[PDB]
Amino acid sequence: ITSGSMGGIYEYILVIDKAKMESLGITSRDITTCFHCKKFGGGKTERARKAMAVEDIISRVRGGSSGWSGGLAQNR
Amino acid sequence: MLQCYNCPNPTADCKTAVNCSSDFDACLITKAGLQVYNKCWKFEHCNFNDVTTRLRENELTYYCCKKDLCNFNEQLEN
Repeated sequence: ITSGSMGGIYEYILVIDKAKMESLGITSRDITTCFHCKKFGGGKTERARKAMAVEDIISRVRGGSSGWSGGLAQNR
Repeated sequence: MLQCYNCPNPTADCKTAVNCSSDFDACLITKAGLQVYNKCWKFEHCNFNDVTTRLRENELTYYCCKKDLCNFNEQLEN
């Protein structure tokens, strides 16, 4: 080594990403007729939901005491 | 009295025939893929929202009729 800085560093990163997607679809027919009277119906429906979250945090302290390096790593 | 097929569970050829209680005024059939349902029902309950929610089925066809024991499998071509 032939240069120096003596000091302390603190670094903190937080990323959060979330997504939600939902969809619903329906198609239907209803019928009635009379000639005796008669009634019919027929159809389909589909539904979907998804949800995602990621939370990533990194905190690091390079410095001067185990106690307060830990404390600062916890609670800025 | 109303008279319908009213099988206790989906049955591909429902034979269980009953006089319906006063709760019912129509005979429903539904075909729901593998399943077939024949029930004492009501023409007001013969609505796709009801049939779909109450059967918990995604794709189906259903028919309702007034005559005695009239709700039978060949009534639906599906």
